[PDB]
Amino acid sequence: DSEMCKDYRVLPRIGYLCPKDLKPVCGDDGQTYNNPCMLCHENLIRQTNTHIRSTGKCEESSTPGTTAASMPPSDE
Repeated sequence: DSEMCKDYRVLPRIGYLCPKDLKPVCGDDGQTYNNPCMLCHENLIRQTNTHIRSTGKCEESSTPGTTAASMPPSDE
């Protein structure tokens, strides 16, 4: 998580260091990052301090509509 960027270091030959565990994270900037440490990577390129919005891929994969609308019936 961003807490890992609180004290990390990247070089032209070292680059960024991340764990081998693959875990999809959601970005507070509306973007998703495959691996969690891979998210901080987007922070070094954009330099916007993007953190994780929620564990797992963002909710973008979910339908754009709301399940509450399904509650009520529809003419068609």
